[PDB]
Amino acid sequence: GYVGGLPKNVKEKLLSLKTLQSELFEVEKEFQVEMFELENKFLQKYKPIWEQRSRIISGQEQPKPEQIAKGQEIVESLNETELLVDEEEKAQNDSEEEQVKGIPSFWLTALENLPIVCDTITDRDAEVLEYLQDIGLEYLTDGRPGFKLLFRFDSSANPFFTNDILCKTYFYQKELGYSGDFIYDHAEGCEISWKDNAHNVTVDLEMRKQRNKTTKQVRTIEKITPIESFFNFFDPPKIQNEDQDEELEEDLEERLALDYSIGEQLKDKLIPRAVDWFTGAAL
Amino acid sequence: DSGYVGGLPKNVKEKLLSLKTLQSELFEVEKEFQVEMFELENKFLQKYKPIWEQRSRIISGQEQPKPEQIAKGQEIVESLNETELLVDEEEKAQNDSEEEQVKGIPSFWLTALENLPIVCDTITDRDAEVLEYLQDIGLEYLTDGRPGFKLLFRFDSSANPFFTNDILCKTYFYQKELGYSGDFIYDHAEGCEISWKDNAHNVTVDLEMRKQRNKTTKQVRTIEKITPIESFFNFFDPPKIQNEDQDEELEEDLEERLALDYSIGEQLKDKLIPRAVDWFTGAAL
Amino acid sequence: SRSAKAGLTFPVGRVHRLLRRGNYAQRIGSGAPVYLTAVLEYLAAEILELAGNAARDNKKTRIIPRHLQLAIRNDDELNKLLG
Amino acid sequence: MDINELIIGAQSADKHTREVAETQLLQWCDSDASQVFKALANVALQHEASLESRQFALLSLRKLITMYWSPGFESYRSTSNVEIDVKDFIREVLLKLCLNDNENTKIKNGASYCIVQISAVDFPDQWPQLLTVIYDAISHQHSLNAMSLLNEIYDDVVSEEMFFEGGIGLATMEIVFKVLNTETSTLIAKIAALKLLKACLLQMSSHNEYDEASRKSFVSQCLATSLQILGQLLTLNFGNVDVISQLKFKSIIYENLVFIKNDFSRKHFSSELQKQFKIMAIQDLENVTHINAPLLETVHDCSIYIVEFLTSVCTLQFSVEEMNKIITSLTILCQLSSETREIWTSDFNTFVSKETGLAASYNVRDQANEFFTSLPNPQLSLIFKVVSNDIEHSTCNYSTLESLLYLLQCILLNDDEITGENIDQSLQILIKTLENILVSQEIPELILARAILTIPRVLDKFIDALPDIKPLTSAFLAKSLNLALKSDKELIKSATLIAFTYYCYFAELDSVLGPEVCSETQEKVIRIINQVSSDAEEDTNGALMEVLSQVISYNPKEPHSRKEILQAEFHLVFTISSEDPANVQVVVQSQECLEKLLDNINMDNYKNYIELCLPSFINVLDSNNANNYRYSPLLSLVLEFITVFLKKKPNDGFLPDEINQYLFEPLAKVLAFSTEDETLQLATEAFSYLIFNTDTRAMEPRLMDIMKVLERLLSLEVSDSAAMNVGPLVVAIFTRFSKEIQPLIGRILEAVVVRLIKTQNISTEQNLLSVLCFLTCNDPKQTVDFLSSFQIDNTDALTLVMRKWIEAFEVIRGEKRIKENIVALSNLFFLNDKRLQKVVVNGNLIPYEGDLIITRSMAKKMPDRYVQVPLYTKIIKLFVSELSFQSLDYDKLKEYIDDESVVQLLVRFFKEVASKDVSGFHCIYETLSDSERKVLSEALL
Amino acid sequence: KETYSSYIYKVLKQTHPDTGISQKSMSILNSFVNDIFERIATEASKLAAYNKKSTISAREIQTAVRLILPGELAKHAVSEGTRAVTKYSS
Repeated sequence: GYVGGLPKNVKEKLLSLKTLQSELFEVEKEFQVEMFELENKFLQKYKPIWEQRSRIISGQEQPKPEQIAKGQEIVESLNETELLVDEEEKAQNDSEEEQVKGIPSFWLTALENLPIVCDTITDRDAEVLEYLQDIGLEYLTDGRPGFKLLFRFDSSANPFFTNDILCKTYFYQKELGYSGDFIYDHAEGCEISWKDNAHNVTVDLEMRKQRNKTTKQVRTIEKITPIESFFNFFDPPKIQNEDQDEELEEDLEERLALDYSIGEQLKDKLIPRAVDWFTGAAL
Repeated sequence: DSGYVGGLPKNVKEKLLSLKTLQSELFEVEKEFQVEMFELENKFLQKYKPIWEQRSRIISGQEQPKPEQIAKGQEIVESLNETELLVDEEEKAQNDSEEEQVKGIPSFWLTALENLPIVCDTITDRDAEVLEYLQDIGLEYLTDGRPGFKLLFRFDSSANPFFTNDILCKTYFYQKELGYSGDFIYDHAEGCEISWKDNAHNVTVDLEMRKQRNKTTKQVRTIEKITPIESFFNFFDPPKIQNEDQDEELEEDLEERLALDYSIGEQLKDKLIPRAVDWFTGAAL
Repeated sequence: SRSAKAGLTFPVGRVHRLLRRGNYAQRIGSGAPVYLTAVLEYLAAEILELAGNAARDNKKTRIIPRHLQLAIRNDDELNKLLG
Repeated sequence: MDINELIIGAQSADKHTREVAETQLLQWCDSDASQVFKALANVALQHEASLESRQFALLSLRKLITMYWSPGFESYRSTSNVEIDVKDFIREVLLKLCLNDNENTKIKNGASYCIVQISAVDFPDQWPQLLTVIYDAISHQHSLNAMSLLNEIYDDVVSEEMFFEGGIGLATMEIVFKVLNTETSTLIAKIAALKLLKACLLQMSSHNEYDEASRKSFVSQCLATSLQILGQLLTLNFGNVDVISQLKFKSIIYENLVFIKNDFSRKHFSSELQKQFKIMAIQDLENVTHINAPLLETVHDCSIYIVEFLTSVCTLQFSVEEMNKIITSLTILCQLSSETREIWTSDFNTFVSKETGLAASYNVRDQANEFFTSLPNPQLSLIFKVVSNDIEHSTCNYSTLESLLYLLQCILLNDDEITGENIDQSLQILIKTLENILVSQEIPELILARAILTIPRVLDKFIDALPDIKPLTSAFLAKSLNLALKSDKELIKSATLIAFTYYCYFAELDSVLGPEVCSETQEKVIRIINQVSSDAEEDTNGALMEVLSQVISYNPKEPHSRKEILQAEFHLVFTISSEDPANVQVVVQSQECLEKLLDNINMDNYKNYIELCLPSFINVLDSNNANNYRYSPLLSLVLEFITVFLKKKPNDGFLPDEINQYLFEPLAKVLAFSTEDETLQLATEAFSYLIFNTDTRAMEPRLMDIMKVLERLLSLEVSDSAAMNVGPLVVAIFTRFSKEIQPLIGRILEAVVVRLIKTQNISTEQNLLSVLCFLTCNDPKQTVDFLSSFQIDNTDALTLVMRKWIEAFEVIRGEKRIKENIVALSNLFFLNDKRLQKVVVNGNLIPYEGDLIITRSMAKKMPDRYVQVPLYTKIIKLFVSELSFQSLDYDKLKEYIDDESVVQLLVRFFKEVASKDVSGFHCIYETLSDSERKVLSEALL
Repeated sequence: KETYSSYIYKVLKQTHPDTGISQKSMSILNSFVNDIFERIATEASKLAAYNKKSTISAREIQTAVRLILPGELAKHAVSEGTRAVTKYSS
């Protein structure tokens, strides 16, 4: 206030300072571009490890003795002696071991140990997640900056939906959000092609066979009513703000906060850290 | 669940060990990522240096705005809401010989620091007295030697009556290994010994003077006392560890002081200097 | 400033500066300028009071030199001090 | 009608008729002043008679107005009061006469002065439309004399509220700027407008509240427009039509510029304007000096104002050409007019008074001195080079040469040390030029006097950077003294004496010259002083006393000394001071010369000194004896000289019996018969010293006369202001004749006490307390006994005496007197007498609420209220305050202590008390405030 | 001097709620104030010399006031000085 009331020398100096702010903002835009480039470069390195651990989890790849020894040394250094092998376990025959290819409920257990998302997990969702193989992440290069999340389900043996892969997208605002970071923009997701309503874990089903009392017609009814579930992560909030969605936009903003918290959780901790959280050591 | 963990077959335990090894490999990849982050951030600090120096010259009055930068500032003001900078007719009537009687922006850095939420709490008025002479706050990344970043505070010896040091700097250091989350983890910090002109102007201590002719020792003797006191300049000379005292007394010292010192340093480095002018005017809040 | 603490309107600093630059003595005590300023302000108050009385007797609200000289002349002590 | 006859009679020549007319006029007013005022107004307005008749009618109105117009005038006479209806009539007539430009100047001036008086008494409550009418005249009728009247009355009537807020200030500035901008305005109109502008600037220079936004904006606008206009005015030229009007016009312009520069903040009158007006001012110096070809007087006044401006903006850089212009112009302006040359040459006392700086006249010479005294060092050095070069060329043009030497003298008086690249060569050449001027046989007198006065300045300013300064100083001083001797002009002699005074300031002549040549020059200066002393005015005698004080200082302090020089020195000290004893400077410097002439003294020298001096004094005392010793400046002077001798006793014994034989009886008569305050004061002081310092056995036979004089002085037959020094006389009598006087101590002590309590004079109470201090040091318990037994107004004198004594302690003067009081009070404290313990005195003042200044008017209802403390507590507080001027528990301090100067006395006193007077000091220490305790304990460390 | 005038205005406003003073009267008052200042200061210098003391202090000022100011002016000037110094240094 009084700084403006000061003679025009101070005002002109501050105007020059604002011009330097604009120049620094351009430099910071190029800075964010370089950070995104190098983040993509190192995400290309992240992806192979994540895919390899997904293969181990779902059982289409096997460990090696050297990896087992290195993990043994790492666990011994970590003090997490619960993973250590015992002679009683060694007594298990190969036939008993091979009864299950992948780790039973690996992703399900990791998400259950998860602070927030475990709350959204229902029993039917827990049954579903046994068919979840891999979780993938990607960066949006075109248009608005952002990141994309992917899940892989063994649709062949999945009796719930035919979606081989489901992808969730996030967006950021066009310019630089203040403080040098990006602020969220509305998110979009795919739709699950449920095989039937009974197997739809996002819906509770009611079956009715009726003879109409008014028209005396004969009909069989299949009824649908949405319910909350882990797949409510998909069908995300529609739009950031629109005229026709305001009443919806209230819940859209609330669920946007919740979903961005969940997605930031996933990106930062779960996908980069999955072993400990399946084992719970990261708690 | 320990029972479940025991329930896992030996083969699944081997698979989990392999997965943990993969996680460690990801940790090394994160180490390389952080190295590249640090290198490119140092490059962009070099890129920022010219603009920061120019705005520092403007703040100190060593340089005067040019009409082109003035017009750019005006059109930026037309954007958003900064009409405070729009020069009125009354001010144009003034003459440079009337305005230049005060050179620079008074208490620019003091105001910017006092507006910063966490740090301003530690600045006492006695410390703020020195901050009046603060004219520059610079960043330096410890690319050489141990990793870390160094904060620089500049003064004029011929102006300030407190110390003869033109530049006071604070240093922060990280460990050789990354944190669990992948972010950097800290190592013990260090600060410079302020070259106070005299103990009276020293701001981190309180002194007393008495003369006795002590009967108990039959000594015509003079005694002096010094007591450390809370002050922002305690931000320097950070705590250090001595094993036997470290276990008992300094454990809480590291629990408390290091957290506050590290938070203050991070807040400065990130929030303040990149938005120094906005923090000065409060747009950065 | 010191004048406010003393309870004076006159410029204790100006008086102290005049005393020092006059080289009246090797040193000027801390209380000397305060005392001298109080005395000068008292004398100004006396002269102004009597000049204001002189003006008010004429039913004016302005102390022109005529009133000031009349007040000084008609007051024996001020007459002796100031002629 | 009969007023005209009285005007004739009063205006006539002969006393008898003028007195008759004056009376007749006065009784008419004493009966009724309505008739007289109405008649005089009609006389001025209507008769159209001889201008002198109307002028005298207006003059009579002037005289009658103060007597009869209103009680507001001191000269008011209550015989009758002017009728209200007539008052309006004469107001109207005066306005019609004064505002009409066509009236003769004498009529207009008379009417104007009458209006000034009437307005001073009547505006605004009685005469509302004065300013309305004046401004209507100025605006519509363009009455120039109306502008002059407004200028004269402006400050008397136009208060701040009207000026800034009533619109009078804006209206006046509108008038001024309309007059000045109007190209067709005659120079007289512009001059009147500029004077009115000066009035407005004065009003704007200071006001009750500077911060008021409206006032601040108005002032800024007025100053900006004024500076613009003045910038335009100076650019005008009038083609030599009227040089006197042009000179007055330039003068007032530069007066206004100086006012704006000096009385308003630097934010007004920016530096670029200062440069522009500097260039204009230099060009105007050139123009004025050429116009010089009452013309001279107006030229000089205009020059005073131009040079005052240049002095105000002297901080700016001056180009070489600007310095050359300024120096040439000041060379022309500063040369002495023929009238001043004749006045100085015919009466050298005027020259001495001016050169010594005592003369009141202020002219272009003094303003030029101001200009050069204010220059900064770079400009100062450059202008010194310019002036020196001009002197080098003008060495054969005598008319300018003095002017150049005076300019050089002004430059060398500047504090900044002249320094430069080529100044050393210039200084060598200048020294040679001055030597040639002294040696030149045909040089005029005033140029020679200026060279003699200037040479000391040259040597002083370059005390450094001159090799062989000592030979130069010796040669120049010897040459100047030789010229002063064997020349018949008192200008040269007085100038040489003043030049000697200048030499003594920078050179230690005895060291520089050596003892031998120092003695020789003392003899030469004494001869010159003798020669000039025969034709000395008061100021000249003051200057001669200063010179002689300087000469005496250099007389040899060696055991060998030229008795002739000492004798001549004293002879001059007494002769010069005897000529005009009333001159304050002569008296003071005569005391200086006598003291330092008796600085160090021994018996054998003293006996000769007294043998010469004293017989002269007895002549004066006997001379005034016929005059019964009424006041005489010479009498007081000789009394002071006798006191100086008696004070400067030789250390090697008591005074000679001759001094007793010489002085006692004359002083005895002076104290027995004199009646005036100053004479008795001085006689008492001298007589007290005579009694004190004479050998006791040599004076005891005189004891009877001593007591007779004392009893005369004590009786109060001499007023209290007289007999001021009786205290010291009683002290001396007690000291010399302690045993013989014992029976009389009671009466003398009681009379001294009676004098002490009633007196309000600081010196009288100090002197009288000296007696009590003596008695208390001699025997405190006896003094307490006398004071307690003695009664005044049914109260023991002790309570009154102690209260006076304590209050007097604050202001007693002198080192020895302070020490005497301290020891006396210490003895009273140690005595620990119950009679004293019950005494109560006044402590600090109790301040009232607020910050109201208490004037004598308020005293009746806001008296000085004190707090009451026992005597001993106040003694200790006084001593602690004294310690504080000079420079934490009693039990620990007492234990701390266990394990000739003022501070020495006080510290030893406190240590002794704390060690011994355990209970009395313990309680007092317990009640002292912490700051007092800290000063006390710090001193005791 | 120009400061003296402003403080003369303040003292006047305290003395009388509302009354004005002409510029020439203000100059006259400033002349009187400067005259008194000079006289008291020179007297204090002489007294400090006579007291053989290097410092002009409240003692010298009080004595000079008592010597110069006639009658009740001396008493009230002394009272004002003492009370001003007591408010000060406290």
